[PDB]
Amino acid sequence: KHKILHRLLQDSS
Amino acid sequence: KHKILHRLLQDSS
Amino acid sequence: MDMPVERILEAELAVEPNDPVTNICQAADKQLFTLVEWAKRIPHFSELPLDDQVILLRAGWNELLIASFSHRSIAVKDGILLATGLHVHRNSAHSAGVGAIFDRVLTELVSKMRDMQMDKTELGCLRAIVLFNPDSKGLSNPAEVEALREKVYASLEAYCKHKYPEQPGRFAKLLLRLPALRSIGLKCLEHLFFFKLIGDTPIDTFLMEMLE
Amino acid sequence: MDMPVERILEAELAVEPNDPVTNICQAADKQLFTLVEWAKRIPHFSELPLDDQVILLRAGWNELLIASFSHRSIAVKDGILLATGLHVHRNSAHSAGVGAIFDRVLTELVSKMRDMQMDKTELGCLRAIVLFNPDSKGLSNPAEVEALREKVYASLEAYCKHKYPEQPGRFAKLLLRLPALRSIGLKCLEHLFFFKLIGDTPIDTFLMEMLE
Ligand SMILES: O=C(O)Cc1ccc(-c2cc(C(F)(F)F)cc(C(F)(F)F)c2)cc1
Ligand SMILES: O=C(O)Cc1ccc(-c2cc(C(F)(F)F)cc(C(F)(F)F)c2)cc1
Repeated sequence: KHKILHRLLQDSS
Repeated sequence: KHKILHRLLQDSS
Repeated sequence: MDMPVERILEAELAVEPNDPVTNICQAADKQLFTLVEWAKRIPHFSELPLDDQVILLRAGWNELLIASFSHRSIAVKDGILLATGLHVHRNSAHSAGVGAIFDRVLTELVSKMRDMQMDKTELGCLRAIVLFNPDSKGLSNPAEVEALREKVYASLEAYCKHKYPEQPGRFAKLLLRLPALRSIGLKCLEHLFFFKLIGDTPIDTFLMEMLE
Repeated sequence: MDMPVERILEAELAVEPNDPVTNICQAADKQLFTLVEWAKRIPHFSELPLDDQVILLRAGWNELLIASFSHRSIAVKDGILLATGLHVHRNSAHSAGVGAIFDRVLTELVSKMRDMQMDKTELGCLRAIVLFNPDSKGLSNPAEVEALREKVYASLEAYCKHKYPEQPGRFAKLLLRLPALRSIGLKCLEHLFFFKLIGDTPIDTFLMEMLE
């Protein structure tokens, strides 16, 4: 799983 | 020197 | 308009500013974060399935960062400006052993961008196009990404015909830097894999993740 | 016309027709000869200094051969037709261990060529463009090669607007296969260097020379 790429992409803002 | 490439490129025909 | 160039340009303006290869890598990793913010400001990108968003940026990130720092360097002579604010000169690049790829960036991208005065609306559009890569392996719906890619280059063609009517092949010209961008991307990636493999160089975590 | 599409098309028509990787390599080497004949039939190519002719074909040969055999395969399902007359299927390619690059050729080039029905005038023009690569390192006069590249894509744009008026982005579409062509070229070259390095495979002399 691409942890960081995924966490940046979910976040509104 | 690129022997073959050079010999193909000179020849008329 | 299903794809106004206006919004692509705001996306660009929105995300806007000692071993040279350590510096380049710090910059790269920093800019990976700025890239995700940029892509979200591109019309329709955020509407795609989370999976495809991930595939596109995993596919595009290298070419997109190279496009940014090349267009950022147009004013600069024989060198690139990093997002860090720090300029790297070709002398520094040859002396770290990355002169070949460096020279390729200068001659194939920076110089060409300077010579034609590629505006930030055009950079945006080319980067937008690179993002909507329907060739990206694994996409849920390639047709949709094709169709978005189509909207972008249609918009750009009209932007060019309108803004630079004097230059009827400006559109083609712009599209014929994507091949050079593709080459230089892969050579850069080959380099970054080596910095990792060798551990000569610190690789910050997000760049690290893009290389796994 | 300084660059009539008519003559580019005759160039194409003029040069026109058990380990699969041995077969591919035999074909490649055979076609290298056909390529030099093709390039000579391209308007103005033969007028360039012998040095630049050499630089261009050394630069282009890989992409140009891939363009040929991709457009030759449009009719074929899940496979490529070699100049030898022999078809290679994706099953044969995976089983020699070149399925990844093979699949990339099918999906990124053949399929796209089939889907849009890229005619031989267009193949010719794209190949002509790839030939006139002003990015080629060492050229006596890049401006001239730029200017020839410019004549080709101008001619093609008009050929498309005239021949396929229904498809106003056909021109762009065509130009946006050159990046995929650039990628697949370099991956093919990485493979061919390995067949050589390893000596697993016979490498006939002209292909040999293109890899030195
Ligand atoms: O400031 C930025 O936009 C980010 C950013 C900045 C720099 C590079 C870069 C990477 C490489 C690499 F990976 F091969 F070593 C080489 C080069 C270059 F060729 F020297 F120009 C530049 C990638 C991204
Ligand atoms: O018949 C021709 O036009 C010449 C010609 C024919 C075939 C290939 C070719 C080369 C490679 C290589 F080098 F990676 F192994 C791979 C493939 C492919 F991916 F399997 F399709 C095809 C190059 C040139």
